Amino acid sequence: SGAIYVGNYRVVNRHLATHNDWANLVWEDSSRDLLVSSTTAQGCDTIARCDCQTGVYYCSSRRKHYPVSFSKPSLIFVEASEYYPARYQSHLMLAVGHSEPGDCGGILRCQHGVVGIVSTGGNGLVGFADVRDLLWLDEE
Ligand SMILES: CS(=O)(=O)Nc1ccc(CN)cc1
Ligand SMILES: CS(=O)(=O)Nc1ccc(CN)cc1
Ligand SMILES: [Zn+2]
Repeated sequence: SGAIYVGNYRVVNRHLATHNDWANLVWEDSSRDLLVSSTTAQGCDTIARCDCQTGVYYCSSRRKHYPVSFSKPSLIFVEASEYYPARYQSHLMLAVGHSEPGDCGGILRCQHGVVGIVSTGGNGLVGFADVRDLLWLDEE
C-alpha cells in the first residue's frame, strides 16, 4: 500500500484505489496502473522533474529502503500477478530488487523528489509506475 500526496492530489495504484478515490476522481489510466483523486489537505511530496535512473525505493515486505538503478519508463510485458493478468504496462521502470503485491505504493525517490510508486514485482525485479511526466500534478 501507499500513495503520493502532492498538492491537493492523491496518487495511488489504480488497482488499490478505493470507492472514495473513484468518487473524487481526477485522472486514471489502467495501462499505467495509476489513479489520481482529489484531497482536502495539502500533501508533503514533491514530484521529481528529471530523467534520473538512480534512486531509493521503499519495500514494505522487508521494512527497508533500497538504493536501485532503474530503466527509463517503457512499455513492458508484465507476467500475471495476484492483482492483474499478464499484460503490457506503459510508463513502467524496472530495477533489480524485491517486490511482492503488498509492496505496491512504496515510493521511489531521487535527488529531485518522488519518481514513482511500486507497481510490479516477481522474478527478482521491482517495477515502478513513473509519475514524472504528469506535470499537472504540480499545479491547480
Ligand atoms: C513507451 S511508454 O511505455 O509509453 N513510456 C513513455 C511514453 C511517452 C513518453 C513521453 N515522452 C515517454 C515514455
Ligand atoms: C488469474 S491471475 O493470474 O491470478 N491474475 C489476476 C489477478 C487478479 C485479477 C482481478 N480479480 C485478475 C487476474
Ligand atoms: Zn531525479
